[PDB]
Amino acid sequence: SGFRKMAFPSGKVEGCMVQVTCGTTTLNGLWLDDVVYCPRHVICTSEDMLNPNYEDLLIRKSNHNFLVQAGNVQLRVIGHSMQNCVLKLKVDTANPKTPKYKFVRIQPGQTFSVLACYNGSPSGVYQCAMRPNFTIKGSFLNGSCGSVGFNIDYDCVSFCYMHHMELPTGVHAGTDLEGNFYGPFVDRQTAQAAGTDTTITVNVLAWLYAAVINGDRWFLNRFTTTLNDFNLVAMKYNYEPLTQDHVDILGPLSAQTGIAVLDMCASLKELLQNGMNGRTILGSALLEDEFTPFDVVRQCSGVT
Amino acid sequence: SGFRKMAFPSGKVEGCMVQVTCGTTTLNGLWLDDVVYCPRHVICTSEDMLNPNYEDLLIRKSNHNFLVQAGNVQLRVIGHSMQNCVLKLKVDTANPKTPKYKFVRIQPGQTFSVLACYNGSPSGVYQCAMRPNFTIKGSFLNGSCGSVGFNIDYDCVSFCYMHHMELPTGVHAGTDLEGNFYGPFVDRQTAQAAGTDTTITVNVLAWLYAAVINGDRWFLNRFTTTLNDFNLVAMKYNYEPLTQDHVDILGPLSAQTGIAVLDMCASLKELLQNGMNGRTILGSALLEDEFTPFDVVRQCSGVT
Ligand SMILES: Cc1ccncc1NC(=O)CN(C)S(=O)(=O)c1cccc2cccnc12
Ligand SMILES: Cc1ccncc1NC(=O)CN(C)S(=O)(=O)c1cccc2cccnc12
Repeated sequence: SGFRKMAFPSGKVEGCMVQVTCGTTTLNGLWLDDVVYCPRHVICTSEDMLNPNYEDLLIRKSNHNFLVQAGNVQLRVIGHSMQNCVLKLKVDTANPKTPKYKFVRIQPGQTFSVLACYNGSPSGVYQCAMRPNFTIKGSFLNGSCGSVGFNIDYDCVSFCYMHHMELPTGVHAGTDLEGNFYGPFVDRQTAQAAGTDTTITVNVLAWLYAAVINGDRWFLNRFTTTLNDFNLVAMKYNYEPLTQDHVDILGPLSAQTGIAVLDMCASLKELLQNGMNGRTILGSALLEDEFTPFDVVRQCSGVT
Repeated sequence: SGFRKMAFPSGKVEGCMVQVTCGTTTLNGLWLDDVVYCPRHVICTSEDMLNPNYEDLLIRKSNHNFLVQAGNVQLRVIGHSMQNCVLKLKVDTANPKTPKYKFVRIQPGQTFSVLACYNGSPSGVYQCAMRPNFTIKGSFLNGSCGSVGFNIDYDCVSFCYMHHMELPTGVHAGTDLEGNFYGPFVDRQTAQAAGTDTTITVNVLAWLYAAVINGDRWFLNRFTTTLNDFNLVAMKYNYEPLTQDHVDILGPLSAQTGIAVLDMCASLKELLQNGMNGRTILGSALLEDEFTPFDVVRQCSGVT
């Protein structure tokens, strides 16, 4: 029993973190096979952050200008290329600690773990979700760029995020490992305001199922609703619309608890309309939305 | 910017997790040097959980009865002994991945990371605090016993907790790595009710400092208080008494933000008396107490 915001074990990813320096800028790189992936803004000075022409800036850079250090040993850069907003630095040595891996682009509502790093060194690990406005609410300081987000399926690490920037509102933006930003964000210091940060309805329902499994049942009511009725309330509260795909995905949780998905929707509807009344659910006074139905099943079953 | 509940990178601890089986019971062990540490209840059957005589039960066990598996390879047990509530299984091979380590016994209010494991395999990592009633609010299922809590200081892992049990209220109890339980708990299935789970006042204040550093300032008021006045309110709300030692420990946060500790106490006092009014602090609708002043400085400065 107990339900915690849990990150994947980070060891497999720690074995991939390296430091990349270009001129005066130092950030993190991800070393998989003989390639080091890092944000392309490593080539920029803070003076040219307003409107960088990455292609032009890259022309002035050679392999020897990218300093890659894995622990206290230097890696030899034998090639460099830009793919969207990431640089791929080909090194002469394959990372001996390269785990089985995939590059995936996640959808909003999907959760992942972040290994926050500075100077190629891991500082901590936390669990995130890709927000519906394509930002992440992380914990990143200057030097953390190049830190990655990932999920693990037994021994295969699926890398889904690379940290690139902080927006003026303190929220974060980044790319997948092909260098494509999530959302409309760009690696420029310019007016980039995030859209509505709506609540991930399917994740809240999964977390309400976790609460029932762990003994927190006070919010369960005598009501039911329909997808259409629920969604009228969800729109009113800036919650994402719930679809039949979401209902189906909650099927195993519904089956384990014996609580129909639409009955849990009615419980959630009453929580939205009435509030918590000073009560808590799984030690929280707000409805948590950074647990997917897959995370709930995984944590409640002990998947290793 | 951003402030997250962050665990230490778990790699150094993943390299220590092993599976220990004695008869029909399987749990986790911690392999450091040529010793495997695990809860002594691995020798018990669920049938004798009410009143186990560990010394007598251990007499019927020999080295070959403890099956220790590190990955998919078996370790040879050449000795076994009981130290308080842990078994120390001497193996013939020193763990080649043994990090620099210490065994520490923490005080209530101190935080640590837990690497939840099943069958010697890591499933996830989360951050905990030793509660003032000596329980932890973890996430542990059957098979998770022997999972450890730790802190990391650069390259030295300080092991502070080993999971042993779940109380009927769904809270957790365990020992330090010398096998001494935190609090009055025993490794028996008996009436063991936890005391008052008071709030760790010094940690809440540290977290209010983190909120100010990260832009959440709405709760700052025009008031101050004294330690004695604050403590009258703290007792009323089941908050731990704040001492001059706590005030001193918050000195660096006070210095960085320019907000006197007693002024932050008055802000906290008003939050206790008035509530949040539907507002949030660092994405939370309740006052978080599982960040120490050291965790706040570490996360806000990027210690690796
Ligand atoms: C500070 C911080 C905190 C947390 N997470 C990410 C960051 N960094 C950033 O957001 C990066 N910026 C300072 S930036 O202005 O977006 C930028 C754009 C383009 C080229 C650049 C070259 C060098 C430095 N910056 C550049
Ligand atoms: C189930 C669970 C979930 C989360 N975290 C810890 C647990 N286990 C427990 O609490 C362990 N118990 C089932 S127990 O009753 O306290 C116990 C005491 C003594 C000897 C025993 C031998 C074998 C199994 N149990 C024994």
